[PDB]
Amino acid sequence: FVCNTCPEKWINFQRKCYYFGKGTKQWVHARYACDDMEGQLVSIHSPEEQDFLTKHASHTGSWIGLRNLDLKGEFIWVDGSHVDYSNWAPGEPTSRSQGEDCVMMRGSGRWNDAFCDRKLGAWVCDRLATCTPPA
Repeated sequence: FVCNTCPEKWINFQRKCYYFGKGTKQWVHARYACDDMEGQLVSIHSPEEQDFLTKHASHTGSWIGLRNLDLKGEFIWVDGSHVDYSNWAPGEPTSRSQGEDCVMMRGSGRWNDAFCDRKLGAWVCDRLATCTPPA
């Protein structure tokens, strides 16, 4: 059993599928775009997953599945997972909004807090990879 099979217009990495979305859309507005295309906004859990994303990343920044609910201070991924791997930029995560503050990836791959209503050029979708029959 291996997971290399990817859907149309999606790139494989380990056991995940990544869609490098393009188009002027705000955070929650790109979050729902992932859903319709049978996935979710990218959950970054390893330095390897990050460097792959840094490789295919956009020059003008990309949206990622990280959102704040300060009422805790901390951040949560869209898949319900907490923050393991952290690629914060200098000063980050200092909420550039109090509470609800979404996270975006730069060209450098470095995360920074951004206003929930920022109209960004790109976003990164992700789903698990479709499995392989036995050898």
